[PDB]
Amino acid sequence: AELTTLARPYAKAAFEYAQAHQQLADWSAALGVLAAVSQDDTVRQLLKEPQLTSSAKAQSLIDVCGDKLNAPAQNFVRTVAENKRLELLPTIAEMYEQLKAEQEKSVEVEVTSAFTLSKEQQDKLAKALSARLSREVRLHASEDASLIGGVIIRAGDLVIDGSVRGKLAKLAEALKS
Amino acid sequence: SSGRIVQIIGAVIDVEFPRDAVPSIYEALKVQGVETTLEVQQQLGDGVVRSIAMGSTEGLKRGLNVDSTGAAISVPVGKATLGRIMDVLGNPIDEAGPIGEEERWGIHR
Amino acid sequence: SSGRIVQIIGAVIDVEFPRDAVPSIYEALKVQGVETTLEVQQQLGDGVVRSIAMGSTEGLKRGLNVDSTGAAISVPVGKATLGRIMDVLGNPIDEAGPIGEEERWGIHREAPSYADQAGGNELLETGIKVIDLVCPFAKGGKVGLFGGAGVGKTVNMMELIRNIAIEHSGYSVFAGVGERTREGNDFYHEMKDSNVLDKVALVYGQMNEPPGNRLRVALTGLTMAEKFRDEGRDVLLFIDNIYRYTLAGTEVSALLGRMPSAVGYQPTLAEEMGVLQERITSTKKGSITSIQAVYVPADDLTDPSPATTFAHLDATVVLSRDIASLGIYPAVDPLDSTSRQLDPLVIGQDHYDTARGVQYVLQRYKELKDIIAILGMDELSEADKLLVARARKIQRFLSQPFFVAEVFTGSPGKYVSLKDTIAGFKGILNGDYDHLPEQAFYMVGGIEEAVEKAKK
Amino acid sequence: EISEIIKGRIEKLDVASQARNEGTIVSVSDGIVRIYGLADVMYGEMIEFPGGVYGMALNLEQDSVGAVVLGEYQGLAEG
Ligand SMILES: Nc1ncnc2c1ncn2[C@@H]1O[C@H](COP(=O)(O)OP(=O)(O)O)[C@@H](O)[C@H]1O
Ligand SMILES: [Mg+2]
Repeated sequence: AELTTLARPYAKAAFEYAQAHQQLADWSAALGVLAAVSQDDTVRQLLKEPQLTSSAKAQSLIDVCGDKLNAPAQNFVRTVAENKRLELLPTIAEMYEQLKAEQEKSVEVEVTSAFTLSKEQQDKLAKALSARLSREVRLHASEDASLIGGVIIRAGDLVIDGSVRGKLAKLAEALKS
Repeated sequence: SSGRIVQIIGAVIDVEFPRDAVPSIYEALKVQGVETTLEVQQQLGDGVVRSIAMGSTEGLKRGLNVDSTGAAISVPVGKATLGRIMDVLGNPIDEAGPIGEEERWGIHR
Repeated sequence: SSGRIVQIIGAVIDVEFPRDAVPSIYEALKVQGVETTLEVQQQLGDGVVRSIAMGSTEGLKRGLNVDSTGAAISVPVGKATLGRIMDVLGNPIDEAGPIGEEERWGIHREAPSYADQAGGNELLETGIKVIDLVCPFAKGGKVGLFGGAGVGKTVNMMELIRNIAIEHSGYSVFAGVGERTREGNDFYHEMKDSNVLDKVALVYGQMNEPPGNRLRVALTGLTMAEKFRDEGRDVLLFIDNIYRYTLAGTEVSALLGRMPSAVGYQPTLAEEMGVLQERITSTKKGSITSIQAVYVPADDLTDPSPATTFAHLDATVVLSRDIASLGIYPAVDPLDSTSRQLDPLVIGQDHYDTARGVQYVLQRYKELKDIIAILGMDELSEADKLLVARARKIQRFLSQPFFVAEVFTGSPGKYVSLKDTIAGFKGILNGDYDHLPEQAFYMVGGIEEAVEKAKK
Repeated sequence: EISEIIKGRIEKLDVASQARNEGTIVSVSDGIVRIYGLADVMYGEMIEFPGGVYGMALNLEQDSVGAVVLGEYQGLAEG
């Protein structure tokens, strides 16, 4: 079973409560704090001890976060701890943001090129992708010298490759096959 | 101290105890308010022990209190046991009254 | 870069590496504080790889540093390996110093292609009557010796090693996979005293060894034989027990996270066997004649390992405990043993009809066993009585005293030509020896010696 | 990134440091014991329990050590 399989019930419950009560931004901050705090070298050790009870592990994590957890978020941490799932907090935060992004019709697109592209080109790629996908696009542009020229677009599981490296690979496979 | 029944599956019963009072392997346990004796078989961790009931589990429920006896199933021994019929726990199954025992010994050694 | 041991369970070890430096499948790794070698079997994800140790794991702990070597286990090959003893990793184990190697080859390779295959049918005489009659061998072909515990696999292999080296002038490669260490010492000194050692390469991974050694020793010996074949030579490749390669795989399978198959075997049983067996072949470049002993678990020929091995061989010699119990050695079963060379177009009609005649008589005698056991021989027809008498003589004439078995009894060994073998069995089938006593055929080499033994 | 006020709260937490040569029992069943924290134990090493009992280390996993008891296990307990 993948960590994503185990985190799905919890991320979905947290998302539906946050959505129904208009708290989407509060839970986004709370789950992000819990994901970061539970990954700390001292907290990671404390959560794995065999002598501590589920409620002692939950209270220790709530006391450390304090100000960042409202009554519903504190109740959620006590629920994750009772079911012995505190190791899933980083995955629960990741899956909550995916449900939020899909609800808010938003897409984060990674982009890579051989050498830098202008704002005029980024805004031309952004309107083209937003018109194709029917979503708000956030271009995380970057460079990779492994490309001989052109650009590669990664809109989640969808990939659009217009780079020269991809064309050279197609030719190598065409001649070798 | 005392424990609580957390799971019942046929003759197999799981009981949860405080971390400083977990009963030993082969220890005899008594269910509060019911004449049911449990023998501890394994320590699962998290303060939970797996045990086998020395009688019927019908009518039991999750959350009933259980008491540790401090020793294995301890039965009457000596002259008083002659001419008597007893069960596995040493109780007099014949309708002849209590056994005139002077000492009791644990069954495991 | 380098990784860190994260888990240890028997012979299997898990190591974690940086995501940009994860080692390849079959790549060799070395533990920093002990120099123990590990072979990568699979990539688990998150930079973690699972490996088998090529040595003992006692004293290893979690958190030790591990170095990736960038290549698979590589062993020395060529003329420098002749007259030397090596382990699974190609290190010398004969105290004679370092190997004067010119190059090293990785132990993992693909089998030769379909277009590289050789169509050889040239007959190889063994000098052993039962084998030359019903199981004729061929140069560049594969032979398998099947049998239970203590029935004759090593004795019959040592006798074949003695007889084939009479006509063969090239090199030999011997791979000891999971057997007795004493037998490796006896064979090394025998060849050293006989001056035969300078034409044989020896590799060992015996019963005393951990699972990783027993699992890869077969590949190390085969890698040396493939170097000589690819040089255009005709070489002999001998395997002490091919079943141990499969068994070492069974000991490790559950530790590799695989679900078990029938009778507890690894799910990969037939693939692990095919990947090794297909490399042991003759090609258009050179030839490999190969002979292998096959242990039969609890005397069961239907067991998954023996059952999966028959399809990989040209000649199958099946040994029996029932035959060995009567006193007959070699304890071969004519009705279960067979060869691809037993064809009229390969051996000629005279040999083919003699072999078919012997099998017909032995099959008919096997059908009468229950009737003879309850009512005795006297109730049989006049035709069945004559056939049973010839079957008993044929069964005894198949026996032969060996030059390696002399220590067990005292009797001198015998070498019988194919011509003498055919003449003896043809005469017994025709009835030319109906007057000689049944005990005259037991342990006598050629047919003329049965005539001299009957005079006593 | 975790905040400086939260990092200060984390430095104040009651987290017990354990020596690399010591461990705590998680479970006991049919002569097999599971132990938490023996960080420097070797495969095939002798483990010392109270009351003079010894174990042998057989399974070294990411989060726990599996050991076989070299005597009578019924006197061994969780913690
Ligand atoms: N040809 C033979 N003549 C006499 N005895 C034999 C012969 N072959 C085997 N035996 C007997 O059987 C024993 C076991 O033989 P061996 O080849 O070691 O068996 P395996 O290798 O099949 O376990 C020998 O030590 C010997 O006593
Ligand atoms: Mg032998």
